[PDB]
Amino acid sequence: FTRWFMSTNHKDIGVLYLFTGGLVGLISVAFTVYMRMELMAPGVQFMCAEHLESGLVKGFFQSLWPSAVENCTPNGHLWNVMITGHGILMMFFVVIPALFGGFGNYFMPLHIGAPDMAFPRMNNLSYWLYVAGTSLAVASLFAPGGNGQLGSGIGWVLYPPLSTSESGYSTDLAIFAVHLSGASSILGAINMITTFLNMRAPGMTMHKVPLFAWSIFVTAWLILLALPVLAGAITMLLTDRNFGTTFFQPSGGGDPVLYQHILWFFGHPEVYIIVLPAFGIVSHVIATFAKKPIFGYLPMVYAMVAIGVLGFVVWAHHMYTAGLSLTQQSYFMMATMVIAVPTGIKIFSWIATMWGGSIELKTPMLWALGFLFLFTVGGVTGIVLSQASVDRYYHDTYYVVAHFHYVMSLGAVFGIFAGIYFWIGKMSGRQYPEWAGKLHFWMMFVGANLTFFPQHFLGRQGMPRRYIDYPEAFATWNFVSSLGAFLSFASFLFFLGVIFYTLTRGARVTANNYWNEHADTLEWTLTSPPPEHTF
Amino acid sequence: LEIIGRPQPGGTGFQPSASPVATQIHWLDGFILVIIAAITIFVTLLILYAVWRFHEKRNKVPARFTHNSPLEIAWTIVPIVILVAIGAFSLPVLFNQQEIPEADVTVKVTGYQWYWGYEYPDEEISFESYMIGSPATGGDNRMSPEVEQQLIEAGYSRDEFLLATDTAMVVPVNKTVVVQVTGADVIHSWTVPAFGVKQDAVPGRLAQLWFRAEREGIFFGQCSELCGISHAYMPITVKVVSEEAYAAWLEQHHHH
Ligand code: HEA
Ligand code: HEA
Ligand SMILES: CCCCCCCCCCO[C@@H]1O[C@H](CO)[C@@H](O[C@H]2O[C@H](CO)[C@@H](O)[C@H](O)[C@H]2O)[C@H](O)[C@H]1O
Ligand SMILES: CCCCCCCCCCO[C@@H]1O[C@H](CO)[C@@H](O[C@H]2O[C@H](CO)[C@@H](O)[C@H](O)[C@H]2O)[C@H](O)[C@H]1O
Ligand SMILES: CCCCCCCCCCO[C@@H]1O[C@H](CO)[C@@H](O[C@H]2O[C@H](CO)[C@@H](O)[C@H](O)[C@H]2O)[C@H](O)[C@H]1O
Ligand SMILES: CCCCCCCCCCO[C@@H]1O[C@H](CO)[C@@H](O[C@H]2O[C@H](CO)[C@@H](O)[C@H](O)[C@H]2O)[C@H](O)[C@H]1O
Ligand SMILES: CCCCCCCCCCCCC
Ligand SMILES: CCCCCCCCCCCCC
Ligand SMILES: CCCCCCCCCCCCC
Ligand SMILES: CCCCCCCCCCCCC
Ligand SMILES: [C-]#N
Ligand SMILES: [Ca+2]
Ligand SMILES: [Cu+]
Ligand SMILES: [Cu+]
Ligand SMILES: [Cu+]
Ligand SMILES: [Mg+2]
Repeated sequence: FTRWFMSTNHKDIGVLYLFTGGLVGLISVAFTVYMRMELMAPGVQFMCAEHLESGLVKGFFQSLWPSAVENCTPNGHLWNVMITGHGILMMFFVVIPALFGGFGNYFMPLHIGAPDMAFPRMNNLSYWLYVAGTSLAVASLFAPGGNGQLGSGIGWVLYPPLSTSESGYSTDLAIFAVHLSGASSILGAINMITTFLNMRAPGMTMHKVPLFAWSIFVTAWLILLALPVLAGAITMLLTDRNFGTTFFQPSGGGDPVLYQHILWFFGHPEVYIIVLPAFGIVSHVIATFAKKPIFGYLPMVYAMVAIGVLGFVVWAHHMYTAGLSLTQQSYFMMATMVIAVPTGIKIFSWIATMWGGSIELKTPMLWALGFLFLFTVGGVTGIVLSQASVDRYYHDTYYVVAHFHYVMSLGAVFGIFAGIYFWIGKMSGRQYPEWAGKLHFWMMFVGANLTFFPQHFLGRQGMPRRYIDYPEAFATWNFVSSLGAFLSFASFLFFLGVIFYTLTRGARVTANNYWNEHADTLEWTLTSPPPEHTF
Repeated sequence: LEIIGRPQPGGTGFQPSASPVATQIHWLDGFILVIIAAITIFVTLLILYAVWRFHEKRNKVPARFTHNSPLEIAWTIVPIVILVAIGAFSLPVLFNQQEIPEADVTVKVTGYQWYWGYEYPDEEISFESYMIGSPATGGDNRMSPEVEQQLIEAGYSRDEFLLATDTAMVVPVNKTVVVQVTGADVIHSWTVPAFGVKQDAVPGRLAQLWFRAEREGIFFGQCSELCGISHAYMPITVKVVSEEAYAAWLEQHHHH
């Protein structure tokens, strides 16, 4: 069972990515629980400087039990390290590896009738680069870092001069981690594009390719343009830190705002890279359980292409308060409102797909419907934020945090769960228990809404991002948000129990297609699991 | 002075407006809010209706349509109309916000790790502003009896902890204040929610914002760009006073 990691088959690589993404996901979710423990009440109770005088293990366990304020010297560095860790793990080492590396590798070749990826050995390498990057990200947490402590307290986007002046080498390890992630993603994208263009089945014209395979294809192009740009941005940070350059240091004639343009030029594409495969999954799931073909197949493809292209010309709406001129702010505002149209429209197409159908409310369909609701709630607050005059107030507040957790974080997560319940029988030969799938859905759906909806109120009341502690007036909604996070975490632990149950003693799958005739793509014509060598 | 620019317990709305710019933000947001609440309720009711009406027990044979040109035209144009309308109200407000008028009062603000420095170039006044309870005032960024005592002595209460600073930026009511913002070491961000202003304090750059306060009182902001260990601990206090009280404060700083 170590011939798992040396496998070159797309299905085995898909499975490794999914399991690895889930495990890193658990670590990063655990960070958010600790984060929400500290945010549950005003005053610092958990992240005490006193815990540093113990061991790494002894310090760990002491930090999980609350202290009186009088016994807790606030340690802002720990807060900053945790949230940076949370953001970096999620954005580089969790959701893209699960969606693109996992479901992408497993299902795209199956959907287009390809026997495997163009470069199977390169696919295996992409996985190991992901793992090495993850290891470096995690190592950075325990490496000499800022303020004479361990880890980098610099935010997931690494703004200089803060990132360039952080002491120790924790930050250099983090930069190396991101280089390795980017390399993994680029190798993946090269494979996906070559396979999609060269290795389709005879008869499989481009207008006959399933939407999920299209979503992976568009995503792959975004990676090839965006990730090299990120690689430049962070190498420039690495040279400012270690090799005497002054790209972002005013004393040498640099401009920190330059880094922001380069970072966000990657950074916007990044969020569409995250959500595009979830779009693919939602389309397949809704068509299956509505028993009805996808409404407007070609508009769906074209919307994804348009979003992919326009996603490269909106980056500076992440910079409205950074010192952009009135003209720049106005342009990026216009461009942002434009990309909103084909994005928000997809919600109407998914509703139209349901309309007039014969709806079965099985677990995967529940995740997909939850997705529609959450993506709408997140999308509309994006609309608010696009207006630069109003972003003046909301920027760097919890209102932004609420926006992206709804639209992106939960969007990607609901897509992941939709895929897992949809496909676990096909991948494993074992079926999940239906009542547990539904219980998971409802705990998660209630918990996620309790977590993030009150953050809108926090933002409107002016609560800033990246704060270990907050004025007493923010107490009520922080408390509610934290209870929601604890409920969500309970749902995720239940989920892991469900997966364990399913894989060890779940009902044997006997059918090639255990759903219905309207799951009409090629994986449903294969066995469950499919043969080692398909097509 | 009345404490006006602050969060309130269990609050769900904006902080009170004390400038014409803040007022425009409240109105524009309220306008967009109506629209987005409509969109959200609409989409939610559609999903819920569709699931009730077309459940497999109620609709046993599914339809097969994948097109509806009139509907697809309607649902494309309507979003476009909504956004053009928002932009029509929104762009003038942005222009008002970002076009820097002639200053009655000029303050240059510099962000440091972890405090703000204020300079009044016309008045040759400069000073630094630390959180009450920061190491500068003898604390370590937490509440304590000593910290509560200092808050009280400065004209505040225990409830203003994390917001109140040892010195305030003082300005006259109904006057155009132009603030020039830069950073000394890393990027910080200077803001006052009640004024509807925020501007990153970037090392090597000087950026400008303006406000005109429409009532007297005390208004707080908090550093809005992560800048290291005490990011959570370097707030902003602005006191808006009468022209005469402002003059009196100016004279208190004059060295003979
Ligand atoms: C899934 C990824 C994703 C998506 C799809 C979106 C969607 C949108 N986002 Fe978001 N956003 C993020 C992920 C995403 N966002 C992240 C991660 C950040 C912050 C990162 C960080 O700082 O750490 C961010 C931050 C962010 C900012 C910067 C805020 C700040 O830091 O101050 C802005 C400003 O313009 C913005 C705007 C928008 C808009 C207008 C949309 C629109 O495209 C949404 C489209 C609208 C809907 C889906 C609503 C439903 C609409 C309909 C049903 C019909 C259509 C009708 C109309 C358009 C009127 N977002
Ligand atoms: C996809 C991305 C993603 C996801 C899933 C999450 C998930 C969560 N986030 Fe995260 N968040 C970010 C991306 C994400 N976050 C980013 C980029 C930032 C900014 C960091 C910075 O400031 O620099 C941030 C910041 C951030 C903050 C603000 C920190 C601050 O400003 O100080 C908070 C506050 O509560 C928060 C909370 C949570 C919680 C409670 C969860 C979850 O606990 C919600 C509940 C969800 C689950 C329990 C499901 C988890 C499932 C998976 C992750 C899938 C695993 C994979 C498989 C199963 C195959 N996050
Ligand atoms: C299934 C997933 C579950 C995840 C784990 C969730 C566990 C969270 C329990 C935290 O325990 C509480 O922490 C508060 C601190 O936030 C304490 O507040 C009290 O005590 C503090 C001192 O420790 C004071 O400063 C506070 O004001 C006062 O309200 C309170 O007593 C204590 O019970
Ligand atoms: C830290 C994580 C938090 C965990 C919290 C979760 C609590 C779990 C509740 C367990 O109770 C279960 O309820 C199911 C639902 O009633 C029962 O299924 C029963 O009922 C179903 C009908 O609803 C049938 O489909 C099943 O076959 C039948 O076993 C099941 O036996 C029973 O054990
Ligand atoms: C922190 C981790 C929390 C733990 C999470 C564990 C979740 C997974 C539990 C699965 O529960 C099983 O569901 C089956 C399917 O519903 C039940 O089969 C029951 O129902 C079948 C279908 O009717 C019958 O054929 C079976 O004999 C009958 O036992 C079975 O009893 C029940 O135990
Ligand atoms: C912005 C809001 C978004 C919400 C989306 C949900 C609304 C979806 C409504 C779909 O409307 C249906 O479209 C069909 C196709 O256009 C029509 O079928 C008509 O046309 C078919 C041919 O395509 C024929 O088979 C039928 O007999 C004939 O009734 C049908 O009448 C009409 O009710
Ligand atoms: C007097 C102490 C109050 C008890 C609070 C219990 C804290 C429980 C924290 C455990 C969380 C582990 C993840
Ligand atoms: C936005 C989430 C929508 C989910 C709707 C669920 C309807 C209730 C299901 C009742 C159980 C009958 C199968
Ligand atoms: C097939 C059995 C249906 C199981 C549905 C479970 C509903 C549980 C809702 C609980 C809400 C969690 C907060
Ligand atoms: C559709 C999601 C919008 C989230 C914003 C909620 C704000 C409601 C509070 C308004 C209170 C103003 C007095
Ligand atoms: C979103 N950007
Ligand atoms: Ca706390
Ligand atoms: Cu963006
Ligand atoms: Cu700061
Ligand atoms: Cu700061
Ligand atoms: Mg900022």
